[PDB]
Amino acid sequence: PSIWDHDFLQSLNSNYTDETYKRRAEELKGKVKTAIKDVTEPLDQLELIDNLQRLGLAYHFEPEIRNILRNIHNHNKDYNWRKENLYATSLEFRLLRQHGYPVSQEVFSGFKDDKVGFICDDFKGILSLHEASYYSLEGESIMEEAWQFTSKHLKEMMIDVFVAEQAKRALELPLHWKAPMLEARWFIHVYEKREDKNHLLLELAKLEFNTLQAIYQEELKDISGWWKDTGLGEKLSFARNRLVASFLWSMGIAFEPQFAYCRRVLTISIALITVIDDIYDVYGTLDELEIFTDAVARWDINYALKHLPGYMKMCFLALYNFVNEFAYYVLKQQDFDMLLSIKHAWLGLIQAYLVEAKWYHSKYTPKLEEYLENGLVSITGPLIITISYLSGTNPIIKKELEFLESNPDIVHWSSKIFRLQDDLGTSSDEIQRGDVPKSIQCYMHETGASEEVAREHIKDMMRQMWKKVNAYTADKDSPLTRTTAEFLLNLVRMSHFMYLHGDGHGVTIDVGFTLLFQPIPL
Repeated sequence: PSIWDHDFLQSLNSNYTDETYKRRAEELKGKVKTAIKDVTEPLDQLELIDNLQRLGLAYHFEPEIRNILRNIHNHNKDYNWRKENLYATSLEFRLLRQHGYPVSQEVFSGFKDDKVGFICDDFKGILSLHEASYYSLEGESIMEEAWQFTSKHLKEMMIDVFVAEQAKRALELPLHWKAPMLEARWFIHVYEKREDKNHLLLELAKLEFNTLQAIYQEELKDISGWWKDTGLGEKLSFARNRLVASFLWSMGIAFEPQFAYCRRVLTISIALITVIDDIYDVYGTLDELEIFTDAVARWDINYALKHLPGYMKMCFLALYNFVNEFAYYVLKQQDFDMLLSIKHAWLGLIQAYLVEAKWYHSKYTPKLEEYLENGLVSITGPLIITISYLSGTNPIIKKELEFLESNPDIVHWSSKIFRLQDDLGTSSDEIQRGDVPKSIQCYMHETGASEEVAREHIKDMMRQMWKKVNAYTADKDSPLTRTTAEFLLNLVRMSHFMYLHGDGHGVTIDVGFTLLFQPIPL
């Protein structure tokens, strides 16, 4: 139900678009850079980075964070550096692994007895180790045991008020699995409640948060009118207005001001997907679905208007012109012709939709692995990273695009996580209604596990697949740059985030409204 509709978006007029605030922000960045210089103790430097990242400010102080981490990496092999502080050792491990520096799981072996496992009673060190454990790689048995020990400890905390909340939040979403800006409002309030806070950092955080909101509202005004012009919400009564919801995804994929064009193409692509998804899952017959798939494969407006059912013509032509204008924009901007690539990615999505439609017609229930092979495409993972790269990169690198098109492993496993996480949003009523089988039902069918156990096993699979993704991310030799890989991971992070605050089983909050439309006072 679209409350935040076109007229609502056009009517907004945030004060923080103004030039005055933009001047105070520059003044504050300067003073913060100076205060950073006076932080010399390593643990204080690590906590500074952690604070910058969770306030949403880190993209403003990138060289300063790079410096701190480079210098801590130089020194962390010194003789008496390992200070046997579980919190400090875990914080350093997280941050260094987050930014691609090698650190061994062996930095934790001192906190662990071979017989009785991990020994620690300090909640602060347990919480930090728990966050660090999500940077594990495949086969790091210390990191796996660390997760087993910390998650067990944190579950028992909820059988002091801030301690319980921290444990609850880390159990439902570790820092590695959340994009920076999504936690920004919560952490800003934690931060200002601190005695030792830096007052200029906090004020910069509130100001940049409100500025970001204003920037997004302007984009939404423009995206909104474009969506109204296509009138899809009018010809098809099922084509609902999911514009704000789509923009929320696009902002989780790429929040920074410079990615405005990326957010625009992502938002419109996702809105079109929800319309197409409806046609393939619900309203179209198989023969119609077969014609639409072919029309996309041919990429031929004349054929499409000749052969498509009436109710599909506008949906097709809206996609067709949107993608062709997308290709035009990139041709004009940087002389790069990516039409074959983008239309290939859309075809792949649509072909995967068809497969699912044929399974449903035959009432076939595939085994999980066969479901996921197709479901990693149909969840739009491969399409979304291709869109994000083509719309978010100047200059587009041919070898990098070619790597994305070769179906690389980082995209394979990220999209599987995405698909599993989305499928966990299914409710028990539909699990027991039983018409269309997804991850949970395929797993139940294949193992005889109950729904409750199936969900738990599927959640564990996600944690294990993130171990592979962590390897591909630290691989300095892939064609994908770090910033390209962040688009992909932010997509996965956004599915983890929306499982908690979305439509389905993981949930009056409306975090979307809170992220986009509700400033932080002062």
